[PDB]
Amino acid sequence: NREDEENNMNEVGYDDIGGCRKQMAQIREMVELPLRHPQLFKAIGIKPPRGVLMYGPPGTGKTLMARAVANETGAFFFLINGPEVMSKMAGESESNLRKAFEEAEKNAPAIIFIDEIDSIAPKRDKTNGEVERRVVSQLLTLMDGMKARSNVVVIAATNRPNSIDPALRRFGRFDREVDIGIPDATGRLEVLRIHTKNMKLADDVDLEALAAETHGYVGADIASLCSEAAMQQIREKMDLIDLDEDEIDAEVLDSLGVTMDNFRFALGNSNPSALRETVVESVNVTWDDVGGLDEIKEELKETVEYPVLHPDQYTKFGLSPSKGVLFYGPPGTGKTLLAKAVATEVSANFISVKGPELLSMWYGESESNIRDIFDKARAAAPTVVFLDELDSIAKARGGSLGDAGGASDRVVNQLLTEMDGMNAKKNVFVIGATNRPDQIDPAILRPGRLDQLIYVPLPDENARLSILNAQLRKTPLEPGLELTAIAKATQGFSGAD
Amino acid sequence: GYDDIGGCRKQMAQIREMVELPLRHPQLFKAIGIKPPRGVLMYGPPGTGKTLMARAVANETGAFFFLINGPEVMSKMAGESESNLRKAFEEAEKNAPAIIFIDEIDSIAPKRDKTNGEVERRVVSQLLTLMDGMKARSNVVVIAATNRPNSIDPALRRFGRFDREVDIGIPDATGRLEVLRIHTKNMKLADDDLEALAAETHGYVGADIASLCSEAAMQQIREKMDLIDLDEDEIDAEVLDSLGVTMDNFRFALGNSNPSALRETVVESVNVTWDDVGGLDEIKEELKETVEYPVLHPDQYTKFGLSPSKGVLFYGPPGTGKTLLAKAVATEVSANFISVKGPELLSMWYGESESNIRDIFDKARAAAPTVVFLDELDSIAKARGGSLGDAGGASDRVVNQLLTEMDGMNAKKNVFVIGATNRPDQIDPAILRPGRLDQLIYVPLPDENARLSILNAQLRKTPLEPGLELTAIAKATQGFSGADLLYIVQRAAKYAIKDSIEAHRQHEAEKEVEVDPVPYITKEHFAEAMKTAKRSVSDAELRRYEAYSQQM
Amino acid sequence: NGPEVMSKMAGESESNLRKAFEEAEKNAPAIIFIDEIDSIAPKRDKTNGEVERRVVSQLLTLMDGMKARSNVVVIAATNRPNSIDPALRRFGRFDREVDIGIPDATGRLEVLRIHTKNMKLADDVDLEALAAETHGYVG
Amino acid sequence: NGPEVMSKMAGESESNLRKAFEEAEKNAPAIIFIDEIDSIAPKRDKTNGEVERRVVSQLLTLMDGMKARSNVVVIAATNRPNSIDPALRRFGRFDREVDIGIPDATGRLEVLRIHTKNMKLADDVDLEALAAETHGYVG
Amino acid sequence: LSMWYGESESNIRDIFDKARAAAPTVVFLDELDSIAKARGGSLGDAGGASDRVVNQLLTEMDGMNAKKNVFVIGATNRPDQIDPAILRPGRLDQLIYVDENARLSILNAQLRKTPLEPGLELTAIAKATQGFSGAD
Amino acid sequence: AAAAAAAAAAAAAVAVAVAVAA
Ligand SMILES: [Mg+2]
Ligand SMILES: [Mg+2]
Ligand SMILES: [Mg+2]
Repeated sequence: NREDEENNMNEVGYDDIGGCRKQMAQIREMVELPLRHPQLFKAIGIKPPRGVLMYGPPGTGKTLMARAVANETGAFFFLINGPEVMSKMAGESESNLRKAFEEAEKNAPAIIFIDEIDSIAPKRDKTNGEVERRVVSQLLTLMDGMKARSNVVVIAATNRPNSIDPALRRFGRFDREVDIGIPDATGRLEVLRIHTKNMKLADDVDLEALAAETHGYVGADIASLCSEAAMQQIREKMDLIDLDEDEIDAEVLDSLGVTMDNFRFALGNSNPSALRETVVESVNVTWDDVGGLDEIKEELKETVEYPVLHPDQYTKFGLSPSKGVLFYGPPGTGKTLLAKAVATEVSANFISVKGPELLSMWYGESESNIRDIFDKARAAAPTVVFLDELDSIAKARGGSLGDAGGASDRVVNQLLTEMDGMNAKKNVFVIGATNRPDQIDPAILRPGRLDQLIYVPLPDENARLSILNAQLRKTPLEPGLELTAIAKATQGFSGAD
Repeated sequence: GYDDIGGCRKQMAQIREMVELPLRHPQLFKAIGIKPPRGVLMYGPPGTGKTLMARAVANETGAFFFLINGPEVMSKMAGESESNLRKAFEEAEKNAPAIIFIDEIDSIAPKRDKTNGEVERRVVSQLLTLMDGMKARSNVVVIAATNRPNSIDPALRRFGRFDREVDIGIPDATGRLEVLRIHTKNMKLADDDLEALAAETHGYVGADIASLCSEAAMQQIREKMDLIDLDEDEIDAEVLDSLGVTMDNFRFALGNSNPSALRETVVESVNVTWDDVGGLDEIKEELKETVEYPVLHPDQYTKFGLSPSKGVLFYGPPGTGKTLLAKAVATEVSANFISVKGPELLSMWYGESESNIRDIFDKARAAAPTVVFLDELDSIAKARGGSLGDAGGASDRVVNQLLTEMDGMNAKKNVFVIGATNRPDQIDPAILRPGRLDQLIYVPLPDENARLSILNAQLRKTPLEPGLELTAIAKATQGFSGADLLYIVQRAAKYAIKDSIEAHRQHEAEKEVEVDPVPYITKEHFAEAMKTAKRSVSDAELRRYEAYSQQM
Repeated sequence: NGPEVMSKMAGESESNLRKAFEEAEKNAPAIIFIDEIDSIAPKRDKTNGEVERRVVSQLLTLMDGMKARSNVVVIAATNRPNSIDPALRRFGRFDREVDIGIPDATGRLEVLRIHTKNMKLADDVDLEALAAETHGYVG
Repeated sequence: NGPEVMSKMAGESESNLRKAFEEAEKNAPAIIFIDEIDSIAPKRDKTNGEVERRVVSQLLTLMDGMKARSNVVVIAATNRPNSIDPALRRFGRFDREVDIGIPDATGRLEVLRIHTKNMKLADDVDLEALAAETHGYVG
Repeated sequence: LSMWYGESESNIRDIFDKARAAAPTVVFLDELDSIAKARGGSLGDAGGASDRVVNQLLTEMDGMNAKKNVFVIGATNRPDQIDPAILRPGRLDQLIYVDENARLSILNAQLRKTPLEPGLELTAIAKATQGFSGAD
Repeated sequence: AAAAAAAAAAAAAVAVAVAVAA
């Protein structure tokens, strides 16, 4: 009884896939048109493509897409996991794959899907073992040779297409390479509508704000957020109800209503899986916690929030925005605290990196790490990246006569090319904080890398008063105390003092 | 068929003679007194059509044919792979004077230097013996197909096993047009010039042309059903008979295609135009003709009698648009383009870095003509001699690899290296010399008229006030750079956006109680943008660059 | 156990993983604990061997894929998460990573009560001073 | 011994440790001695070879895990304790770090008396002066 | 400068073995300074490559008797940075110091297979260019 | 019957040093 009902809802249709409309439609044509209107391909004269490579970051629904197409198409479907083919017996893995292909051809026109090809296409040149190289040769032979393919299409999934043998990335073997990247805000809206239509939500549900405030979640990340929110709501209601292991009344089962408090709390306790490795717990700093710097605070707030909240106006004038900024002044003036505040209130992602943290004793991993970090930053944009004490990592190249092994010069060159090169430069903002601006290379301070040179002078009496109010905002104080005397008496002190 | 293959007329004739003469009239070979060989190799890049030509030779030749492939010979049962190959040869002899074709020999040729298994060594030795055992009167030829020539067992190269090889290289542009035509007869051709398509197609080889054709056909099909609104019910015959792939389809396919060799090293499609690069008119012209002559008039170079220069170095202070010139060239060159950044090539594993340099230059030579842009060449060209022990000589090895691979660019395949450095003082004196990297273009600070041109080129898309005068700005800004002007314009735009958002929130409050109050930028916006405008030019750096230029 | 699966035979480790998962699903609604993942997730990028990346691909397929999980829950333990492949740290594979850090004085008091319940203590001993004076003990 | 368990062949050193521990726990209550752990404890962060991490993880699992030990005791020997993974220097794996430094002059006398009991010397020579002259000579 | 560690001396050893095998021969060592660079100034090195190369060159040139009649030819731009241990007597003692007529001959030899204009004289280029060279 | 086997022995790395002059 339930088996038939379960099967119907079990299949995830094409409607389940969301946010990838263009790529999903393109692959649907490639898979359906030769299996729905083959006649046009006989009339025009040419044959259709019979090879596709799906690539992109993980959790992007590529396996979900494979399940969806398998459920939608009525044609035969063959499933092969990547490492599954090999066996201990000599010369049997290729025999097993050949048997699989022969069975696929024998039964009907079919779609083969090979998952995680990156384990199976090691480029056959850098490996030292021959078993992999002969498996690659066998795959290449089946993709190219007498009767290379007979009314059967092969779909592959990969996470690192650049580690693949170039012959496999050729027309005739894999004709089309689809790049399923991060979904847009609208794409995340459709994904949310997909994931929020099944369970029951309270009337307060408004998905547009959630889609707006999410910045880097892709697919499963969003799903995770939804799950977390629901579980938090269950924890809100599994506490008030007793243990009651025997059974739970309908009144608690009913009127659940995942509130917006659940959604906001779950978004505050979540982060995209990409940044899961780099993020750390962040202390809390209110804007009122930062005394003084009113004009600087407003300038930075507007310069960060405008591209993220008002992109239509930028396209109206058709000009790109400013990205970088560099604060400089005496230490302890409140620069790092201001950076912490920006991390705490601003909605955009925050990547906190220490200055000499990334340097390595090995050869080349400094620039490789810089590239990895910058790839992460541009992947999950909008992002805020804080470079503390640029004079530790950035110097004038070649100034130090004593050889450093060229590491510092190469690092500075990597920074220069990343801040100004063949970059997309969409939504990455570099924030610098150094108290000795003479040691930084003159190229970094150039506009287009760091256009805003902001000096943080010493506070005045009214700014010292503002700071005193900010730091005395919690501790109880004397009603008869007036801080005007403290301001009148402090002249050269700093906020830290 | 035999005529189906094309683009390699010399090689097809060579192989056709080689396969036919010992098979049509072997008696004349005996009369002349020459023993024909038994093994023949073809080697080339992937997708060249080697398998296609081998299949056509198997078809056009009436003699019996047999196909063998590397990865299907070895088997689980001990010693049964060697017996399989042996019985394959016995049947090849017993049936008729046939022709046997072994595909992907590289799988059965691990060079015997990295080969460690005993079964693989045994199979290699068995095949070597069988090949050597092929007497003169065998009257059966074996055809080997290797994708890479370096990973070959040198024992197979000995006389009596494989003496005749053919490097089937990328076809000529005219040959590429011929192959395109071969693809272009079966399909329904629109009324309209494949010669132009081949003259503009540079790196594509064989199957890539087929990919282009298929993509164009798909685009044509894509426009048809959406306009026709064809559904799953049935197809409309009026649509079927009204099918012709037009020129726009080929434009779309070329814009969505890249050579299979460069499929890994594809580049982000960032769009620049020759009017975006304000100023530098003489620089822009000289670069464009220098790139256009070797790629369009090779005969003219022969008539001149002096081969063209290969290397070039753009140098100057930052924010002078050097990378912008690189982007513009990458956008409008009508040739392949590979951008390379300095530190990217380096690798901790010993040797890997030079291996990366070698393979990248291998692709550069493969997709000839190409334009390899090395941004920040200083990171590689660090001057040495007193470094002693630090990096580990690995940097010296990288510099040596680059030097040996930069002077080894023959007249053929015409690969241009674009350099871009901010501080040329640190470059190795070797590389800057002629013969390996000769041309040195200097990007001075823009002139006031050039400054006006740059300013007008940056506000091309920005709606502007009618009564906006930029001559005053030029008269004021004298030592600025293009990046500085970009910063000024962005500050003005941000001020305008702030005013627009203020007006919009005021209007929203009014609603709670034209769309754009500032459809363009205002003079007050420029006034405030220049209140916070500064020059990043370092006068000392200016003096150093002037002194270096005088030294040049 | 973590390195318990690796073998000299080519592919047998992944065969062992397949056998483990199939038995786990064939037997009952189970809970599968995989210990010390730091040795079976070298990011697939810094490593140079072939068998480990193949094992990583097998594991990634097991955690997510066609009918990836049904009445099977996977828990993992590791001492360093930063040296782990990001593809394993996503929802569907490893939804949530729980941290277990340094307990405070009260936490130290419960741990002391746990560890001081079975021996014969003197009457003059107290655990409050011990839990206070103990600072960096991991339990 | 330390370096004799290492195997460049994939997944065989771990098997050697498995067989060693299984035999150790099979026979009787046993004392185990692992000489020169510094060759098998590179701290898992500096070295780039995955085999060292794998053997360290296997050792940690054998020394700590579900039903880890039964009536057996393990002792280690090293010259460079500071170059050891901290997870190996934990209670439950190796709790007592005993030091063995240069013996005193009395120690030299005792060692000499041990050495000179089976041989035959002359009466005139005493070992107290001989022990005093031997200042830093150890073992 | 062989990439293989230690082979940087085996390269010079088997170069001089190939020289002594095909006697007589001429070993034209171009840009001697890059090879010798002297010793002592930079005590350290990437495995002492410099010092090992200079010692290999000295011990594979001083072992040349009247037999095998090899002949080493050197050329340089900077004679300051050559090692005095290699400019010593008994190893390499000759010092050849190296105009308008040579410039005219170089211009006439470079323009051999060139369709030149008949109304053109190269003596003006020879007289105007004084301290130039054949490459430029 | 025969069988295959996988093997991964080692590789070669390069370090970077810092020097002090006078
Ligand atoms: Mg998946
Ligand atoms: Mg601070
Ligand atoms: Mg083929």
